Amino acid sequence: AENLWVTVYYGVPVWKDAETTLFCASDAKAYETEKHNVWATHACVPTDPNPQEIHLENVTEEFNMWKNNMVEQMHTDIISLWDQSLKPCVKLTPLCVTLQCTNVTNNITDDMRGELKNCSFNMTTELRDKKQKVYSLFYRLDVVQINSNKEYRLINCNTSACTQACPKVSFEPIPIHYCAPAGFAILKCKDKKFNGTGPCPSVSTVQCTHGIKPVVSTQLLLNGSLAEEEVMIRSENITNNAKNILVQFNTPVQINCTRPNNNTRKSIRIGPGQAFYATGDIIGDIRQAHCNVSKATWNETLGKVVKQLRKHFGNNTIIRFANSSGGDLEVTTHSFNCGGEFFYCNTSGLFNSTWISNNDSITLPCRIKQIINMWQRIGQCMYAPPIQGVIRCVSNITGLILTRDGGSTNSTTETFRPGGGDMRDNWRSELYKYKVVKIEPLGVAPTRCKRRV
Amino acid sequence: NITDDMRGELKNCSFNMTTELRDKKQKVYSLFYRLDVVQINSN
Amino acid sequence: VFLGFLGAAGSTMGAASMTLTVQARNLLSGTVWGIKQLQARVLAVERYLRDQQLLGIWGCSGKLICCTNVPWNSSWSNRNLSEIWDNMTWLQWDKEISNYTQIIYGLLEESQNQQEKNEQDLLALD
Amino acid sequence: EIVLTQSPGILSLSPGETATLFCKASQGGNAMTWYQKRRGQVPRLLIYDTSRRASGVPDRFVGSGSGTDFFLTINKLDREDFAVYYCQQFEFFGLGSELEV
Amino acid sequence: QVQLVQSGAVIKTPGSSVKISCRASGYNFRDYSIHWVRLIPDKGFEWIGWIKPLWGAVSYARQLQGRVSMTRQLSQDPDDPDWGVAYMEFSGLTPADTAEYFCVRRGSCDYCGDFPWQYWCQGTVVVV
Ligand SMILES: CC(=O)N[C@@H]1[C@@H](O)[C@H](O[C@@H]2O[C@H](CO)[C@@H](O[C@@H]3O[C@H](CO[C@H]4O[C@H](CO[C@H]5O[C@H](CO)[C@@H](O)[C@H](O)[C@@H]5O[C@H]5O[C@H](CO)[C@@H](O)[C@H](O)[C@@H]5O)[C@@H](O)[C@H](O)[C@@H]4O)[C@@H](O)[C@H](O[C@H]4O[C@H](CO)[C@@H](O)[C@H](O)[C@@H]4O)[C@@H]3O)[C@H](O)[C@H]2NC(C)=O)[C@@H](CO)O[C@H]1O
Ligand SMILES: CC(=O)N[C@@H]1[C@@H](O)[C@H](O[C@@H]2O[C@H](CO)[C@@H](O[C@@H]3O[C@H](CO[C@H]4O[C@H](CO[C@H]5O[C@H](CO)[C@@H](O)[C@H](O)[C@@H]5O[C@H]5O[C@H](CO)[C@@H](O)[C@H](O)[C@@H]5O)[C@@H](O)[C@H](O)[C@@H]4O)[C@@H](O)[C@H](O[C@H]4O[C@H](CO)[C@@H](O)[C@H](O)[C@@H]4O)[C@@H]3O)[C@H](O)[C@H]2NC(C)=O)[C@@H](CO)O[C@H]1O
Repeated sequence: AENLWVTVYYGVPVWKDAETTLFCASDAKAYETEKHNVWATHACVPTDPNPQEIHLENVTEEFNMWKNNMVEQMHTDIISLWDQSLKPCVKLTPLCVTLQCTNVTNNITDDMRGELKNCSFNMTTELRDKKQKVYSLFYRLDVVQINSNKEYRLINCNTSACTQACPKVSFEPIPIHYCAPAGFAILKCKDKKFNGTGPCPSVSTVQCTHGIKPVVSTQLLLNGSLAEEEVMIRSENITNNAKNILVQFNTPVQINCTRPNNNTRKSIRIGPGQAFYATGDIIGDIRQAHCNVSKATWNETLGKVVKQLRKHFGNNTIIRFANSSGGDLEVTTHSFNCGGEFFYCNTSGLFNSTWISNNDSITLPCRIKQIINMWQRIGQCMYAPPIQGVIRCVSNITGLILTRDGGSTNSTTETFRPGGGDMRDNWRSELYKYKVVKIEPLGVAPTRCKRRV
Repeated sequence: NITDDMRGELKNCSFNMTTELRDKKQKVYSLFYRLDVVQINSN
Repeated sequence: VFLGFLGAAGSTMGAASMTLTVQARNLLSGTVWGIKQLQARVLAVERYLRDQQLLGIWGCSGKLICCTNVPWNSSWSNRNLSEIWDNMTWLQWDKEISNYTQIIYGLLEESQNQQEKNEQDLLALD
Repeated sequence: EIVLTQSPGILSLSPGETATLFCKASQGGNAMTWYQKRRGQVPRLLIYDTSRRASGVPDRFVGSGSGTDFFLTINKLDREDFAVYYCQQFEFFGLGSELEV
Repeated sequence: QVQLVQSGAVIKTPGSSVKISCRASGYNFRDYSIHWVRLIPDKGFEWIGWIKPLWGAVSYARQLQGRVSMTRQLSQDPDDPDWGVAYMEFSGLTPADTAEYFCVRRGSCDYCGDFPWQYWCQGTVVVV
């Protein structure tokens, strides 16, 4: 009996940390969306009607969301997926032309600059033989003064080429699930006070993640899943100012946004098959794009982050909020899509506070672009067609990407500013619950047993 | 300044090239090897 | 009782050696996205077959629990029976024996073919 | 803020010997970085994450430490090792220790 | 091989601003922050700030805020599109700003943080 023998085990519950290609899952209503619009919903496998996540009792697991792959994988999947969509969509090669632009029909005070330039230009025809002078409307940001005529050009003309998104497509973020292969598990930190790094007591295996819709947005991140108890403020290295802070809200703060102008679209035959969607007459008043949030709730929720922040910087500390320091329009402003057009909302009004140790709304203005250069584009750009009519969207704010000032001097007055830049932060914000592991079922161990002769 | 026997293998070529804008053009020059060009046909 | 796939993670190696057919079960069945699906579909059978490969080059195609003829080198663990089967978990246990698992496998490989080369001689004489 | 205090100010040793340099941080728990600056030359990263050697740094440089106490050890001193050495954590720096012959 | 090349030494009068350039090449310029740091005689190193080239987001040392501005320009050469230049402008100079200014970049290994600077420009001496 004293002599022990190894006996092999198949089906042993043990895993090694891994990386692997996952795959997407979506629901039937995403295909019911039809209209040939949603990206990759079609090639994407379906979800489960009765999903199950088995809780694993008595086990702890060392998570780290700042050294994860499935957010790098996702970030990549999103960039690829998007870029494959633009291949069929028409090229605006000849739209790069010397425009002759003026201001839009308006009677505004001199201080208020003109942001809608009415531009006429020699465009191409269905026939190589001919040409056509035709006019369109452009935002001031989509053009640059070229040089007593007032002539302009599309801003991309010196940086990159341009390709018009098919209107028969949609930008709506629909929920994606990242399902593992066989013999691969995803482990889910069910602890409701986890900062994203270290041992998690409450853990569960699961095939696919939750419905993670790809909202690509700077400053405040929207429509995301929110915390269960406290407003959790997560970072890789909090002490170091170079690293950003991911704030995850507890309560949703609803923010309504809109383009008040009843814009119109005309279609211009580049020919043949090619067809540019110009911006036609503005029906009605010429107003300003903007977003509203409750000053009451913003007060309330900015009070929550401060209560949490003092747990890291001292009880007797001043924590005020300031606007962006300076940089690209991509990062100096709350960027998002709304109805199919891209927004650039001044966040100075939100981040303008001060906090001591112890009924209207916030109108915040916006800009709008059509030729966009997202994901740090370099050789290619994309013209987002005019969306006919009036546009308005309603969304919750789920989080923030804040940034602290490194001047320091041990001052109890370290202030914060909204940030963005790298878009992995957004998927980092939703994927903090998850980790991918490689299943290894072949156990070997001694029990008093010999195999027969 | 080479001897007549030695043929010129570096041709300085000027040409109307295209611009970033469809509207315009640009005469610009480049250098080409004799093998990368052919006489087309007192220019 | 039925816990679920991996449910006996933090269970003792004795209790976890009950639910083996559950981890063994959910292990096979369950154009951008299209390629992801394909190199995940092969990865799962490659990874699966590599285990059946081992069980087969040993005698343990049964399988689950399979005894053998290579005796336990105390150097590998040296712990007593109770304190691994009624105490430790496989997550834990794996990291101890991890240093020699491939050396242990080699002992198994020779031992099986040795069995076959022998058993032919038995059926040969009888 | 973090205050890094290096010692000694000057260390006098011979080629072939081992130098030990110290850096005490006012706050514990962070990893340490070290740089070498030879007279009149661009600073050179030696150690990061407390003990990892940077690109092209020979193994006679050895970083270690824990809590608030950190060390740079230079084994079998070479003529080129005589220089000023600085420690860093995030944006904060020690004032340097000079290794002299 | 990563290379950071700065503009030359300059003499500045008090009240002046100095603009220092740092041409970065041998890697994808958008993928890494550039920091600026100054080595001051008898006072040691002082971190000035960082810039992230994608959006040009910046962070300035609290004690220098109001006196420093960092910007960048990305290559416009179609067959050599991945290098760029980082600029730092430092204003309201006094003799106390007499220092050697460096642009620096982190290492690109897995355990390399943001502040261990593996790559250094040759430095720019500014005498006020
Ligand atoms: C502001 C912002 O930024 N947030 C937006 C947000 O606006 C929006 O979500 C909305 O928010 C608003 C405000 O928070 C909501 O408005 C409030 O809604 C309720 C409306 O009450 C509801 O039901 C009422 C009927 O009352 C009774 O009757 C039922 C049917 O007969 C019956 O089942 C019930 O028992 C019930 O109780 C009794 O009453 C009946 C008679 O009605 C009686 O016979 C029974 O026996 C019972 O005694 C009805 O009144 C109402 O239409 C609604 O269905 C209101 O109480 C609030 O009104 C008060 O405040 C108004 C301004 O705030 C003020 O004008 C009024 O005078 C009132 O004092 C208020 O409207 C809203 O529902 C919700 N809107 C939407 C679209 O869902 C979302 C949307 O995008 O985004 C946020 O970001
Ligand atoms: C500034 C900023 O960035 N912060 C915003 C923030 O503004 C905002 O939250 C708001 O903050 C402001 C300022 O901090 C709040 O304003 C203050 O509110 C109180 C208002 O007092 C309240 O009740 C008053 C009535 O007084 C009495 O009467 C009751 C009813 O009759 C009774 O129950 C009570 O007993 C009470 O006591 C006695 O008085 C009555 C008569 O009123 C008497 O008969 C009784 O017997 C008692 O003796 C009423 O006055 C008032 O409307 C309110 O309901 C005020 O005192 C403050 O006013 C003073 O300061 C003003 C400027 O600061 C100055 O103009 C005045 O002259 C006063 O000196 C002040 O307004 C505010 O309530 C709150 N606002 C909101 C919307 O909630 C939030 C919102 O987003 O965000 C922050 O970021």
